[PDB]
Amino acid sequence: SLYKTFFKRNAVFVGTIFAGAFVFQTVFDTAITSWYENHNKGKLWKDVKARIAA
Amino acid sequence: DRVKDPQWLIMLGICTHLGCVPIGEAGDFGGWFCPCHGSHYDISGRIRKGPAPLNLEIPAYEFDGDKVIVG
Amino acid sequence: MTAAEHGLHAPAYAWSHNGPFETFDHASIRRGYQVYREVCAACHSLDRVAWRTLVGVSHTNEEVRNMAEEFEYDDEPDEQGNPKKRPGKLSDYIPGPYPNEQAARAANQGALPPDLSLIVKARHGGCDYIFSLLTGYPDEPPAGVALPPGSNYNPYFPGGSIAMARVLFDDMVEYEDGTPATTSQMAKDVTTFLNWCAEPEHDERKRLGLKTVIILSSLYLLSIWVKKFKWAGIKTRKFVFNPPKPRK
Amino acid sequence: PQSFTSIARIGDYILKSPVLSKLCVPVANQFINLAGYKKLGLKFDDLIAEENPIMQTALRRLPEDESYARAYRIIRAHQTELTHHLLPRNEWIKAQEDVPYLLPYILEAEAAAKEKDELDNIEVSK
Amino acid sequence: MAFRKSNVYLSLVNSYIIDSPQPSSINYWWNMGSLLGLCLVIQIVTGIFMAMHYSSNIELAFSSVEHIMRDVHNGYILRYLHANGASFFFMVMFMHMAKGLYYGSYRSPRVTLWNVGVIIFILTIATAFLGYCCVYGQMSHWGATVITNLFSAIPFVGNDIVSWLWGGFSVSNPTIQRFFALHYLVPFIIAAMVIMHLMALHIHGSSNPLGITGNLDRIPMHSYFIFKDLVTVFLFMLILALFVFYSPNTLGHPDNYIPGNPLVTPASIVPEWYLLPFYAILRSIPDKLLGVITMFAAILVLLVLPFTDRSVVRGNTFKVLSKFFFFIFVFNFVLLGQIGACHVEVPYVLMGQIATFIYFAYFLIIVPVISTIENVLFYIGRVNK
Amino acid sequence: GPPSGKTYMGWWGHMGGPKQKGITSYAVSPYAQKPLQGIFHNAVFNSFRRFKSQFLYVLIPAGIYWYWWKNGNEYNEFLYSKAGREELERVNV
Amino acid sequence: GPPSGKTYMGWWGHMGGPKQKGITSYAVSPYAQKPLQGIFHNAVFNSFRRFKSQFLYVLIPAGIYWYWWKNGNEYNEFLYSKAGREELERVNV
Ligand SMILES: CCCCCCCCCCCCCCCCCC(=O)OC[C@H](COP(=O)(O)OCCN)OC(=O)CCCCCCCCCCCCC
Ligand code: HEC
Ligand code: HEC
Ligand code: HEC
Ligand SMILES: COc1c(O)c(C)c(C/C=C(\C)CC/C=C(\C)CC/C=C(/C)CC/C=C(\C)CC/C=C(\C)CCC=C(C)C)c(O)c1OC
Ligand SMILES: CCCCCCCCCCCCCCC(=O)O[C@H](COC(=O)CCCCCCCCCCCC)COP(=O)(O)O
Ligand SMILES: CCCCCCCCCCCCCCCCCC(=O)O[C@H](COC(=O)CCCCCC)COP(=O)(O)OCCN
Ligand SMILES: CCCCCCCCCCCCCC(=O)O[C@H](COC(=O)CCCCCCCCCCC)COP(=O)(O)O
Ligand code: FES
Repeated sequence: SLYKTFFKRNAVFVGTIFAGAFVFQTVFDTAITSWYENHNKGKLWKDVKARIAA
Repeated sequence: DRVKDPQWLIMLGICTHLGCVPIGEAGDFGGWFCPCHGSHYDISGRIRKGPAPLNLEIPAYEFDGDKVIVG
Repeated sequence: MTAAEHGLHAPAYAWSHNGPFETFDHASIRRGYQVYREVCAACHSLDRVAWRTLVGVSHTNEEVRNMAEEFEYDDEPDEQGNPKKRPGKLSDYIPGPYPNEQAARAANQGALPPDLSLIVKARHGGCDYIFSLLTGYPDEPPAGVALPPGSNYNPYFPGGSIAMARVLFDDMVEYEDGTPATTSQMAKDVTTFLNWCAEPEHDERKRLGLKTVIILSSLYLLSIWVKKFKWAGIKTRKFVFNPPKPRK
Repeated sequence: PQSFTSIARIGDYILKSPVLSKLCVPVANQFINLAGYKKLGLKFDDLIAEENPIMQTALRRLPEDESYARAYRIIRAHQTELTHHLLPRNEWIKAQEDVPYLLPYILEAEAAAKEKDELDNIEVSK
Repeated sequence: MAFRKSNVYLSLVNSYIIDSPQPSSINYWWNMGSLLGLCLVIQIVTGIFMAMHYSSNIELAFSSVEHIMRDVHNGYILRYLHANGASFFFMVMFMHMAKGLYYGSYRSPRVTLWNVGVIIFILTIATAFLGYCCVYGQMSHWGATVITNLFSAIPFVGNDIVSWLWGGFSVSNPTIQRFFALHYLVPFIIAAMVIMHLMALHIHGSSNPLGITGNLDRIPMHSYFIFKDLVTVFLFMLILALFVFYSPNTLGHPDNYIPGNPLVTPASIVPEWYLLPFYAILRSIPDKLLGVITMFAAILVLLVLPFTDRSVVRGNTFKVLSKFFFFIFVFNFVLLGQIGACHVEVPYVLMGQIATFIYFAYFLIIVPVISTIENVLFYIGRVNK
Repeated sequence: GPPSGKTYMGWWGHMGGPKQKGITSYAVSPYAQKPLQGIFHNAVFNSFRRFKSQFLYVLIPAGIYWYWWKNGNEYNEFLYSKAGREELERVNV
Repeated sequence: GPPSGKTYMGWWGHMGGPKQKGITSYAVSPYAQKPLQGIFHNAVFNSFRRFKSQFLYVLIPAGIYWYWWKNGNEYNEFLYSKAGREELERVNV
């Protein structure tokens, strides 16, 4: 009954779904971009731009 | 049976085996040589050696004086 | 066909952009463009690669602008209808060395050099085929092969007889970063550059693939849970049958 | 579309011959217990497709208690196939219980439809 | 009554996808129909959003496809979804037709459903061929040439039919433009045939994997088969996302990135991967006219199927020999595809002829003989005399 | 609307099966039911049962056609080599 | 199929009108009937009746709007001429 009033109305249920999906899109985009850049360090173009200093 | 004028050879380039393009002034027979599978072509457009089953087709062309219409 | 008409099978070289997470080596793309411009671009067009795609990928903004302003393109004509030229800009395409097909076939003994915008995606084997093609010329053909004059041998080309010359020799170019520019180094660099030219979306394609595979795997497992949940009233359903009174 | 009179004629020709029966009745019941319709709790007359009007007639012909038993065997087969299990070995249909119970109703409907078609296409004895 | 039952529009939505009585024993093979519907919606939506950037001239087709893959935002997603989804569309359709052959869904009272299915199959092959010719690569041009010369095999009329198809004298600008118009058109005919297919299904309901009636224990469509189809929808999107994003050009042929050149013939002209059994059937016959007739007869022999299945039980579930020869047939169809992918060489000609004969023998000799033997074996196994 | 023909599926209430009597159902709510209690021991032993009863009908046709494809492909790459070129000459003509 | 709601049109047999009794029909076959016997005298007098009862409801709105359009168009081609250019100056500003 502690969480069921948080699930009782369907309005607050789908509001929770949309708020969490907004937060999930932002966080998941930032995290996958950071991991995909970290896994390929030394190969992306900002690395070569930092190395080629001329 | 292939030319109306023995002075001139006008033949189609659609080869009978695969449609390849023989090389002009090449081969061992004085005519043409298919580079795909060695269909040796004579000076009149016939298969001698190679997997080409038939001879080269002559298009329809008629004389009009100082030219020839092709079709 | 024999193995000669089919061509020898290019082996599995371990590229730095194979695998579902590795991206291109952009320094290798920069050096591949340098080897392209100083070796290939005498005889190969690159008609589908605009200048703006190199900005932020293999060169900076001013580098692409000062490489494009060395070339002349067709401007709109002046106030008397006379045709005039202009220096290049970022929106134009990389020009070929030959104005038409017949000049190409004239300058290359009849053979037409194919446009290299999609050549690593239009050959079976791909990267391995292009690398083995470049570094695969023997010093002399095997005994018993009569080459037509003006043609060259390497076993990776289908048929054995290619109309290209061996155009990768030791240290014919100098690299900007001081990398030792042997034949295999330059061939690896141009094959990476041509992989970029055929697939400029490759980096973003793999990261959006990572996002999509993660989200769809999570959705697939969640949907397995919800199917096992909403069918639980029907999987566990039981039936007993006592046969009815036969008088009715 | 086998027309049960025909399969009954072939089967009776096999059974009445001693050599053919001794040859292919072990093959027959080996085929039956490799078919595995027993293991779902079914009989073979529960398995004949019933979406043609002659078999629909032969199901109207059937007595009540056998109809309720057939309905229970169908529902337990659907439930067991739904759970992707098999019925336990005590609940399998045994060899003696696999009785051709619906075969005579089907055969009399076959003879009735055959006789109706023949009499619908007769000549006259001139 | 309820609003989903009393409204005119929502009554169809009700009686098709909400309260439709489905047999409660059907497994995941009764899900390929919903999967084909989803994949058809994928093909149509990507086709519209990719045909907003496509110019169908013969001098501007391949350049416009590369304009889609390079300049259009997310255009590589569109083209890769589109081509690989057409491959998955034929793979799910092959699995759906194999579900039809295995469980006996072709038998009475579902002959109309099977015939409308074969019509959908022919229209889908036509759509895929036209859209593959719209790329105008090397394989596109030469495949269009070979198929229309096969139409020139027709006696006394055929050359004028082919000059009508080409709109000229070879595969040229009017050919590619009319292939794009027809290729835009025929999927809506496929959608209409799908609606007719659903009607012919709905008048008797689905089958079940046992081959007995399902009128006793029906469960509704809603939430049960809705979430079961949602499971396979997410699996299908997962595998499609793999073959789009990580390995897009696997199923295609690499010669299709060479522009269309009428002068250079390729070393090996091969269609896209799923038309290869039919191409092998046609290539196995040493005649042009009999080859074309045999290629169309290889689809009409699916229409002659409900009249040869003389088994009195529905479906191959509880039959041994029919199940074995079914998998003989399936791996024979795969062997037809692999024969067709090869060259015209010894011994692939002889194996192509034997494989075509085993295809037609399964549809015409093996099924009635094995079904008759299985009927008599079921009878004498349990009847004692 | 017009009437239609006799179908073999009715609707909820008049579905068209045989009349049934004395057959009772028992089902429990899935909220009081634990889902996926039968994944472990199930995906091992039931999956091995479903494989054992059903694999050989798939494995014998795959074996036959894969062996026949492999023998044909081996004979191909034999007779287009140097060793079997005279055999290629006599079977291609 | 499912049942549907109450409509206001049934079908042949249960159409949904009121019950009717003692109302008899009489019709003759058109093979024994001469068609277009009623075109002459009909297309004159009945057409004049159908015009007389029904024209004025069309003719008064057409008259009003055509007169209003004609007066507006005449005032347009007045004030864009030389005679009404000062009036165009004072009504355009
Ligand atoms: C022109 C006409 C087109 C014709 C298309 C011909 C087929 C094209 C290829 C499509 C492949 C799809 C095959 C699916 C076979 C039908 C589905 C099926 O039969 O599965 C059920 C089967 C037996 O299950 P039961 O229902 O009998 O369960 C009894 C419970 N007591 O379970 C089994 O026996 C095992 C199922 C294993 C499926 C494996 C799929 C094999 C795919 C071959 C690919 C080959 C790649 C090398
Ligand atoms: C405009 C609507 C449109 C619809 C609807 C459509 N397509 Fe396509 N399709 C295209 C276009 C445009 C192309 C060519 C561009 C391309 O290939 O990327 C194409 C190309 C194709 C190709 C070749 C892909 C390639 O690049 O090799 C195939 C295969 C194909 N379609 C199959 C189908 C099938 C199967 C369906 C539906 C049953 C379908 N298409 C529906 C527009 C459509
Ligand atoms: C000597 C002139 C010449 C130069 C220099 C040259 N090419 Fe070529 N190249 C050709 C010709 C001609 C062909 C096509 C020959 C043929 O088809 O037989 C060709 C074909 C190719 C092919 C594909 C060959 C095939 O069979 O598909 C590749 C790849 C290629 N060149 C890469 C390069 C690269 C990379 C460079 C620079 C590093 C380069 N070429 C420089 C003339 C040249
Ligand atoms: C030629 C065979 C065939 C083709 C092709 C075919 N269908 Fe079916 N379809 C069937 C059969 C048979 C059934 C009935 C299944 C059964 O036996 O119970 C069916 C049933 C269905 C069903 C009901 C769900 C199901 O799995 O039975 C849907 C939905 C469906 N088809 C959609 C399609 C769509 C969409 C296409 C292509 C656009 C298509 N079908 C093509 C034969 C076919
Ligand atoms: C036997 O039990 C059943 C069953 O009875 C049914 C019905 C189904 C369900 C069947 C289906 C869902 C198949 C239905 C498929 C269709 C009706 C095909 C229709 C497809 C379309 C794509 C409709 C056409 C719509 C468009 C083309 C609109 C697209 C327009 C766009 C994108 C415009 C974009 C432009 C702008 C400016 C936004 C089952 O799956 C099933 O098994 C469980
Ligand atoms: C025309 C295209 C055909 C594609 C075939 C798709 C077949 C499956 C469709 C699934 C629809 C799910 C609706 C279920 C529902 O509303 O139940 C509703 C509520 O259920 C839910 O909220 C489900 C959670 C949300 C799932 C969203 C899935 C969207 C992804 C769809 C991807 C394919 C388009 C009724 O559920 P209840 O009766 O048990 O209370
Ligand atoms: C070839 C077939 C193609 C597919 C067509 C058949 C399938 C159609 C499925 C449509 C599903 C969505 C329709 C739901 C809309 C229900 C609203 C409704 O019916 O209320 C309608 C009014 O609808 C409208 O005003 C416009 C509806 C246009 C629909 C445009 C999509 C009122 O209906 P009713 O008379 O029962 O209400 C009485 C009040 N108590
Ligand atoms: C209109 C039918 C389209 C169906 C597409 C299904 C094919 C699967 C591949 C989808 C990849 C394309 C999307 C993408 O690139 O997103 C990528 C992320 O991946 C996904 O989230 C895809 C999940 C698919 C869920 C499907 C939900 C159903 C929606 C029905 C339509 C309202 C890119 O994300 P981003 O642009 O960064 O926001
Ligand atoms: S084209 Fe290959 S032999 Fe003439």
